[PDB]
Amino acid sequence: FKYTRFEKARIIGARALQISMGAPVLIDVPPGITPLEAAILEFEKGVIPITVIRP
Amino acid sequence: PPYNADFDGDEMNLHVPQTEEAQAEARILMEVQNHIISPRYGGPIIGGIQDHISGGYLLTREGAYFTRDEVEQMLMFAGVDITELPEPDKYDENGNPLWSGKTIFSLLLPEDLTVWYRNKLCDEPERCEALEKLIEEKLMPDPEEVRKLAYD
Amino acid sequence: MIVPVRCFTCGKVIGDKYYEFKRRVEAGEDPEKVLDDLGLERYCCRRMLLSHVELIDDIMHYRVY
Amino acid sequence: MKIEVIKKEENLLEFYLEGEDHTFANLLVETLRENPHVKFTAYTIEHPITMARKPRFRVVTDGEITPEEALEEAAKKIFERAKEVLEAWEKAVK
Amino acid sequence: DRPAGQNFVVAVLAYQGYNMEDAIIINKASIERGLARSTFFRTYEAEEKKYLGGQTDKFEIPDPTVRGYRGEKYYRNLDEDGLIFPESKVEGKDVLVGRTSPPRERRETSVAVRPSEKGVVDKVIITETGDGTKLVKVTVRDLRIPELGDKFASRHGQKGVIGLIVPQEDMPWTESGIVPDLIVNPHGIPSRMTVGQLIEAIGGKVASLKGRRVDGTAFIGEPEEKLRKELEELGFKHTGREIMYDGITGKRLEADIFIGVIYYQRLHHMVADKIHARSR
Amino acid sequence: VEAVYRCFKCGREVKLDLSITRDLRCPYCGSKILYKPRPKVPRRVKAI
Amino acid sequence: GIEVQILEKKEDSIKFVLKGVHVSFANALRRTILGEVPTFAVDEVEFYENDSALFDEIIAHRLAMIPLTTPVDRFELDALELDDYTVTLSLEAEGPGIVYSGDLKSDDPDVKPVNPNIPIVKLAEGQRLVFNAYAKLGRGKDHAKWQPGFVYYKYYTIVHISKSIPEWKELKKLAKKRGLPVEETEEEVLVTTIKPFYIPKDFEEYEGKEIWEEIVPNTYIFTVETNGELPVEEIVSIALKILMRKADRFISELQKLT
Ligand SMILES: [Mg+2]
Ligand SMILES: [Zn+2]
Ligand SMILES: [Zn+2]
Repeated sequence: FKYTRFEKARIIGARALQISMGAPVLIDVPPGITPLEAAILEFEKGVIPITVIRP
Repeated sequence: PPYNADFDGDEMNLHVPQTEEAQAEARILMEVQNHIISPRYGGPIIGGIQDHISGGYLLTREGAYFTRDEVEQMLMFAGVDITELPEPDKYDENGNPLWSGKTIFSLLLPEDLTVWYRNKLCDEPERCEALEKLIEEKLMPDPEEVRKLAYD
Repeated sequence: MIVPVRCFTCGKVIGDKYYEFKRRVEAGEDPEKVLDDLGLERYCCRRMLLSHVELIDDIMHYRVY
Repeated sequence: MKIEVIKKEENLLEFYLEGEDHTFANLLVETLRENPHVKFTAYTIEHPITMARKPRFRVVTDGEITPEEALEEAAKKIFERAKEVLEAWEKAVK
Repeated sequence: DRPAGQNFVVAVLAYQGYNMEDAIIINKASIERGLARSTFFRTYEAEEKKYLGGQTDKFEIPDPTVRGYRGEKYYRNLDEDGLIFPESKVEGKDVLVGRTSPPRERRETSVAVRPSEKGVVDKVIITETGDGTKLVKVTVRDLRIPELGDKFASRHGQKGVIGLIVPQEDMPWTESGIVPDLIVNPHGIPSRMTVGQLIEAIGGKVASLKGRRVDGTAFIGEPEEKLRKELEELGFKHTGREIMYDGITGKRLEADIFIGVIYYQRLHHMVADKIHARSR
Repeated sequence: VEAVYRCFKCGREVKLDLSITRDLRCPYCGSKILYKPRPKVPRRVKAI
Repeated sequence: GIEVQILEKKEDSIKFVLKGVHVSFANALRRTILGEVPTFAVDEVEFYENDSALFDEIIAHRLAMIPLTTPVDRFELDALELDDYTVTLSLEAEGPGIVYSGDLKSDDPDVKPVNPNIPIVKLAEGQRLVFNAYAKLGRGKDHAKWQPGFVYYKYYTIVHISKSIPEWKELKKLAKKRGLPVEETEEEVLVTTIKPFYIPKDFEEYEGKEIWEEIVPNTYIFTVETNGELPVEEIVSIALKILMRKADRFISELQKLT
């Protein structure tokens, strides 16, 4: 299994939206960063709750 | 090159995505890094244009040497992370050390890259034939032998 | 429109030498000798005196209050 | 003039020098380069517009002397050279 | 009698890569001393138009009660009669003529400067139209020192915007003491084949040194070999190249750099008129 | 309120009020165009 | 050792030879002279009436470009923080004629325009021009109006012309015509390039092999010109004082860091 770049983009978008809305961050982040790089770091660490469903 | 733009009055537009989904899409799907290789012919489309080629030739030209001051200054200007100069190649008449351009350029390449090809300056095919003969014969000739057979 | 005070390139003051140069050249002297006498060796300064136009007289006649 | 340190490892010092430009930076690095105990030293200006007056330095020694000692010695040598030139000029003009 | 442009001391040389792809590098001190400086005018027209039934608009400072009345700040430069004082500093969206029209209470119809413009009021005239209605015109002048993005072009179809304004002490100088006012990229010559530009550079150098202008009248002009010979006789290299020293390092450049005087004209495609951004 | 104006052609001094004047005219030469003179107040200009 | 030799000295420019110092030091001295030495210059103008054909900004710029005398003893010109002393210059003229720089009246007698013959603007019949101009110290790096003068240098080189070249007498006569010092040995003639010496076309083929240039290490020929704002010998002294003060300030800051 390998994430296509479209799947990765959608996962990052959804995670960033959830973080902005008020969801807790699963990892510690440096202060003064926007939700987007927070989600990017979350993905880079490999800690992602969202999963994709393929036909 | 990809934009096909020249600085003679050309104008450009920028749009700022607002929502988080759009920002993530732009960051992951549309960044300049991912579009180095052109979808059209499968080769690069981002690279040097005018000075990045001529200056590179000047730097790597046969018989071009640089003093210590120039070496340190150009390395710092390029942003290359270095903290000790390599061993000098050839000494100036009055005793100052010198560095050939080839080593300075080699300071940028990765540690295990290996490739060989013929460029556009090949005008004496016999020398290229000799070098290809040696390389094909061994696949890793001692760098001393290559130096005598060097050809730009 | 009036003569520049300083040379654009090197900043030497040449504003006061224009009328002298014009009057001397009109008298028939060699322009090169006149410029050398005035003390302008770099051609950056000589260009300012040689290529100047005095349009202030032409545009002075229309007043706006 | 105010030194802002970026990174301070062993035998290495990388810092900004706010309030200066090429005039003093080039003189300082060229004075440093003749010290036999300095392995590598250079300066650069990262951007000609935004960082026009904020040069960036990098000084590396061989461990015999700390980089601060090298910088102080270079500045002292600059001072001595300038004073000597001033005295010679004052003598020669009269 | 009505020239347009100035003579620049131009050196063909690559510099910091800030003049690649038709961009040019201009000297800061030359700009400060008056090179390429210009002024921009604009005229606004306001008419006291009479309507049917005798109702007419009127030139006066609008009361805060009228419809569409902008903030009091924008009327600070208005005289009582609704006409702005000449030589008064003005900025964007400031009104010039205070006019109120009958409703279709009274509504504001004042004339104000464009949102993305600024300057100083230069001339205000009052007069009557062809049917007896009052008419005023206001002229606003703006000082426009060259800045990044302004377009420059020579006479040989070589255009470009300035990419960097470099301080004088960083400009390379010549053994004869010449500091170029403009640096162009050598890569622009071979692909365009404008030899006339190089010949004009040599001719400008010769004319400046010799003290008289050089004729360039097409086919019967002065041959270039004569110009090269004259330049050689005057104490310069016959190729137009000179030894220059680097501004930053202070050392001597390895190559001999072509340098001369070239006529340059500043076009009106200036960045202060192109830039605009939309928020909502 | 009464204001000060200058003639376009003869450059003389002409005084009149627009809100009342039904016919703009320079009484000295008949010109139909008038200037608004510079106010006599100091203004600061930066020499840069 | 460091030593300075004077070549020539006019009333507004001086040419000397600096020896025994590195290229970086010479470049630093040139840059400090060009854009660190302070002078007086017009900064802000307060017009009262301007009926001339020129706009207010043009007249203000022309006033700014006018050189001004700068006292040496009263002010600490070598300091790194110039004081805010202000000099007011006024002018009131009208009628036909040309307004010259000599008509400016300065409240401070020590500061006044150097050259009283610079034209400012031409006034027709009846036009009036009244203003007050304010002057203050500044540096050349902030605006070119504060530059004290012009300065450049070049390498001190000696050109060797072998006697084996036919028609070398022509080259010697050309060098003498240019004004460069020239001396003859038994096998070659030596030319000192006080000014640039460019070889003619027909002698180019002998370059490198028979005509070669020798560069004397650590020797530069300077050339400093002034517009009268400061004495031509005080500029170098002020620049050297500025360099010393900058070095001392850097020492103090570095000591503070440690
Ligand atoms: Mg284009
Ligand atoms: Zn000049
Ligand atoms: Zn009249």
